[PDB]
Formats: sequence, C-alpha cells, structure tokens
Amino acid sequence: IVGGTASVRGEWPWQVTLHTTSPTQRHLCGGSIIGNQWILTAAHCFYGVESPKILRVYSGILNQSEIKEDTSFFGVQEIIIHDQYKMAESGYDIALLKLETTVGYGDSQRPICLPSKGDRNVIYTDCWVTGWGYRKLRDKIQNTLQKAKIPLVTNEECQKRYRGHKITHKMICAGYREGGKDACKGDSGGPLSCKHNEVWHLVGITSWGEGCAQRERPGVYTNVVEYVDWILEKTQAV
Ligand SMILES: NC[C@H]1CC[C@H](C(=O)N[C@@H](Cc2ccccc2)c2cc(-c3ccc4c(N)[nH]nc4c3)ccn2)CC1
Repeated sequence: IVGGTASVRGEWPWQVTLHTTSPTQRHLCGGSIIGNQWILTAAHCFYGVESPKILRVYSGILNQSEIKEDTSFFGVQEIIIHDQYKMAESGYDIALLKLETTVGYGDSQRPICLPSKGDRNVIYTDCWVTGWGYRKLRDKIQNTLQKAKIPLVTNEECQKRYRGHKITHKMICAGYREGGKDACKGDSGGPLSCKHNEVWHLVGITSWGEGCAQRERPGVYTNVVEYVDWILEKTQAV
C-alpha cells in the first residue's frame, strides 16, 4: 500500500496472506475470506503455481512476523481460476481457493459479504484497499497490514486514464487524480472493502495498474458484483 497507515489488529478480519512454499516461503498475494472453506483472490497470483500443495493461507494475522514454522495455516485443496482468464489487464482476474479445512469464525477471522445484485446501482463512499505490499515502487513486503481510504472512479473516468487498454464493466477503479494513495506490488488478490449501511462489502479484488499511486493512473480491480453468480456457481455446486 502506498500512502497508507498501519491497521489495528482485527480491523480487516476477512484479509488473508497467501504464502507460497516454492522455492522459499514468502507472501505471494492477498485474499478475502468469503466462506468457511473459501478464499477469494486474483487469478494472476497463480502464474507460477503448478500445484496447490505449495500454498499456505494465514488468517488472523496483523504482522507478517507472526508467521513462523509453528504458526497454524490452511492448506489449499483446489485452485479455481475463472475459465475466461488470460491476463489481469484483459479481465476475469478472479480465483477461489478451496481450503483443506474449515475456518473457525471469531473476532480475528470472519467473512466479508459479497455485493448484492441490487447493490450494482449503490454509491460506495467509504472504500479501503488493504495489504502487506510495497509502500513505494521499489521496497519490500511490509510487516504490518496497511490500509488506505480510496475514492471509487467511474468506468468513463478510468478509461480516459488508460488509453490503449479496454476498461470493461467487469473492472472497477479507485484512485485520487493527484495519486499519493494506492495499492502496490504485493497487494494484488486482496480486498477493496466498502462500508455501506453499517456493513462491509467486497467491492473489488486488487488486480493491476500503471505503476503505484501515480497521478491520473487509478488502481484497477476485479468488480466483484459482476462475479457473484460465478462465485455461487463454484462455491454452491451440488
Ligand atoms: N497500483 C495498482 C497496483 C495493483 C496491484 C499490483 C500488484 O500487486 N501486482 C502483483 C502481481 C503478481 C505477480 C506475481 C505473483 C503475484 C502477484 C505483483 C506482486 C509482486 C510481489 C509479490 C510478492 C513479493 C515478495 N514476497 N517480495 N516481493 C514481492 C513482489 C511484484 C510485482 N507484482 C501492483 C499495482
């Protein structure tokens, strides 16, 4: 996160750190708990990934330093990538991780609500992008979970900022015209959370952008509302 502040423990209980084991253990991506055996993340996160055996999901973490060899985690049973996915810039940048065990809900880990069909028309005024990603173009993964309040941008406005790209209604953008506050390297897969009528909704998944926090280059996110049916198709299969 560029231009953010340390989060308080338990502020974003849906937020997870998705670690890889190959070649060495390190944070790979963010993700959001959406069900007791489900993590919603970005599909691009799995570019390297040949098997889910190398993944580890950590829930209820504020600081990366809390993760050691004895720290409990959730294994990944299955990686479900949207079948129309080619690349982050083209869309369909959505993936589900089916966990090997059930997440026990508590004050340190619980699910975030998906947006509603009727809520495609609602105006979100209180949106936050969270993660352990970089604070500048070239740094390292942060220890403490960072947060930043970002305004949502229209598709027409986002499309003007991304000449040569096609910004679909399946993407949502967030950013300040002047920049200064944005998601950065290591924040992808994580949530774009918006509070509406005292309840938090998963509005977007951190996907791509031209650099970090640059003037007139908003962060591009998977528009979760456009994928509710696909999430239910995958999570509610008979
Ligand atoms: N302003 C908009 C914003 C949107 C989000 C975007 C983003 O986060 N993209 C991801 C895409 C990706 C590529 C490969 C695997 C997963 C995700 C990314 C992550 C990292 C990365 C990850 C872990 C690291 C580690 N452990 N040390 N260094 C690490 C660096 C480097 C480069 N790109 C940046 C721009």
